[PDB]
Amino acid sequence: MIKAKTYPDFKEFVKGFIANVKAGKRYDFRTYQEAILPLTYSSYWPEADIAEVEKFDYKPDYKVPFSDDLLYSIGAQMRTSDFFMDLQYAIINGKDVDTVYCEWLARVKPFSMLNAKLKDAI
Amino acid sequence: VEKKTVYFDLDNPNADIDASIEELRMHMEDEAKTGTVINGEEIHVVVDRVFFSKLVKHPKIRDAYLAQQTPLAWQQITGSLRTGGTDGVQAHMNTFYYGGVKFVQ
Amino acid sequence: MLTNSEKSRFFLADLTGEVQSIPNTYGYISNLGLFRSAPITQTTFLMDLTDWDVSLLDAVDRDSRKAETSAPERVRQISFPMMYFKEVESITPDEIQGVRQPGTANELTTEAVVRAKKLMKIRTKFDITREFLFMQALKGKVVDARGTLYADLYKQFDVEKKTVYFDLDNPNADIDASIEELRMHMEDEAKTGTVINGEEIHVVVDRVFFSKLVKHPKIRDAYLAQQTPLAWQQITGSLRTGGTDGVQAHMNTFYYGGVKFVQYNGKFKDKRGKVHTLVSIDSVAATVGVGHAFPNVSMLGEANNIFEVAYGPCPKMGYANTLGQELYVFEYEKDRDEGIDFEAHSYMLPYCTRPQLLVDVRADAK
Amino acid sequence: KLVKHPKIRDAYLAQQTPLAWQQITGSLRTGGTDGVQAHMNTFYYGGVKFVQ
Amino acid sequence: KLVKHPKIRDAYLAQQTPLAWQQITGSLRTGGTDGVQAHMNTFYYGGVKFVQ
Amino acid sequence: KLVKHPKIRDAYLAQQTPLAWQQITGSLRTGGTDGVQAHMNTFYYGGVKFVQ
Amino acid sequence: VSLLDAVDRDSRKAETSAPERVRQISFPMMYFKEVESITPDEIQGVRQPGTAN
Repeated sequence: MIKAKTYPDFKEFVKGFIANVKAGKRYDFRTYQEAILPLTYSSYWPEADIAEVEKFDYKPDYKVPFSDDLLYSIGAQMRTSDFFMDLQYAIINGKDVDTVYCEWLARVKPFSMLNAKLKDAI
Repeated sequence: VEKKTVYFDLDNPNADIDASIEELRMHMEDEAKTGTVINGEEIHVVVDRVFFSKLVKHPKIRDAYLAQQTPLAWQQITGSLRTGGTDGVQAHMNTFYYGGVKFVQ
Repeated sequence: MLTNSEKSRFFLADLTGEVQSIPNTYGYISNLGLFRSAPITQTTFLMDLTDWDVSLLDAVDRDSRKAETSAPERVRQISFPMMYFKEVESITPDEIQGVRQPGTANELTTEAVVRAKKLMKIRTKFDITREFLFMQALKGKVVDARGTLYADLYKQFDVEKKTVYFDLDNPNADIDASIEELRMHMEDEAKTGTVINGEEIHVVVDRVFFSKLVKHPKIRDAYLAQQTPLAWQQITGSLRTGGTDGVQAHMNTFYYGGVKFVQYNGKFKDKRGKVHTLVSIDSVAATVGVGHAFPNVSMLGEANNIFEVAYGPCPKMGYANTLGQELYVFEYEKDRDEGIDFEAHSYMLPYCTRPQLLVDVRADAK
Repeated sequence: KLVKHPKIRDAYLAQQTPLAWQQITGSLRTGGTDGVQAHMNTFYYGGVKFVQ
Repeated sequence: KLVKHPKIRDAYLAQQTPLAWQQITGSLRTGGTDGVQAHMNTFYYGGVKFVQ
Repeated sequence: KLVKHPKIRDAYLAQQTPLAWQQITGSLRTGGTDGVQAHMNTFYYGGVKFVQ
Repeated sequence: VSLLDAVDRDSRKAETSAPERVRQISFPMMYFKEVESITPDEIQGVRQPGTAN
């Protein structure tokens, strides 16, 4: 369980999320996204506690990742919860993350232009 | 003299467009050597179709305008960008505003 | 108009004129009008300083009938030297004997054109020097470009200097704390005896400091989350909305916390070849952001002006005790019609009466 | 398919305008008469007008 | 320390009124003179006003 | 606990009506009087009125 | 141009500035031409495209 306000920055929050996901843990909060995401990418993350999930019966219909070295085509817009679902699904499939492009992004919810750079694990 | 090329790197989401625009303005204002006050924002910018498409899609540019509740922001995203002057064929030309610079395709 | 061809004297080609390159001049501070003109008739001047202080009062027993007393005030006096500048130039017939004018085909140079050009160059040089001296005075120490020390205000008046660190590199650093520190310093260290508003100050910074301040996540998100014209203009508009320096028509400006930040790019070259950036701080790597802060004229009014410039008289005859002028220009004729020689003189010293109000700003942290 | 696309939906979702409110939460039946239907579906985007 | 707290920063950032804009990005020096400075820092939250 | 729950807080924070601003950053002591204090805390949500 | 250095009042020193520089260049030009002609046989009994007779 990710406790509330455990990180001061989204940059560290994503690192914690990836590290947890690589340990076999699974998360899913599409149904109550509004109550988890703080206002901006510089506030304290997460706004509220996030609990693990037992199963991960999820599979995007559209192709994921967009390419070998990029999760989404540059400039793609997606629902914020869907980004975390898709990155988790990609990681489950042996991919590894280099960096998350969030430097200049302004708005966090309900839609965001987040993206990730992928590589091959060992 | 040596020609100058300005790289925007529109395929990198972390790229800083403002830095490139400021570099362009500084070049214009400093390399004139005309001995008079020069305004660096009075410059034409003609770009290709691919350049226009790449510029419009950049996360920084798109998000900054999508966060604004102003008539200009709505027109440039959910509206039509063909507000420029008449071409030899087209009745209007694509125009995009950002950082005070007007881009024409 | 026609001239000889490139590779033949018997064929002609057309000349279309000339294009000139003129060096940049900035003169930003000189136009603010901060420094008043205070001509004098002597080579030195004096000032008087008066100080007194009060402290709390201690209770005494009623029957003892003892009391307390206050110490007297302290009076002190000081003095100042002044800086002298001079340069020479001459015109001789060999400069106009058969010398073609650059922009024409067969028109010869004349004395008038050379006269005008040389006088304009002299005036440009003096303006550049005046701007450099004003900036040096604002820094708190008046030193010639050669490096000689003429005035040290922090020692002339027994007081220290303050530096404010912003720590813009740290994502979590707060800027309002540093801004408040600056405001309190300016409000408390004046000791003018009257109500003071520290919100009235200039803050001039360099390129790196401005970029770091503008691109900090905390400022950017805060201005991005607001729906107001100021937020729209700064985030996605053009920040070049300030006044005009000597080169560009608008200076980068930024608003935050009620403070106005300005970017100044002024720089000059010494005749030794080195470059003297105006906004830099001594002995600090140029990679670090740096700025200077000083009060406005309205922060105290003309009744208590803080910045002044003094002008002395010329050493030549007929100006023994005159009031003094910004610039003198003289001309004399050489022997037996050999040519002309010019001279330009200046004698001035800019200073500050309350140097403790000058604060330096840095982007690093310590 | 066109209406559901993330980009089309997102562009109008954050816009405060009567058109945005109507197209996202309101009814898209604002066209003419085809002879069988009182009103016809329509949509505005990029200056183009799509009709069903 | 009071102004840095997330619960205040984010709440006022979410709010969009002249007070909210002034307190987050404007100048908080709105109080009367204290005999030395023309104004005193003031902050409003809940029903209480804080003075430095 | 009620005034702090993430869902209630976010729902009221996303609004822009004067009521939303008052309940999140203003003082909730707008209720009637009891024997010890002039105003009691009050909160509005879902059409129901809570008083402490 | 360049900055000045301080000179003491009672010694009467001075300073001087360097002269300027000049240079020259040249340019060639481009020429264009085309030809056409009209002959009676081009008009003899040719129906106008948009009409019948």
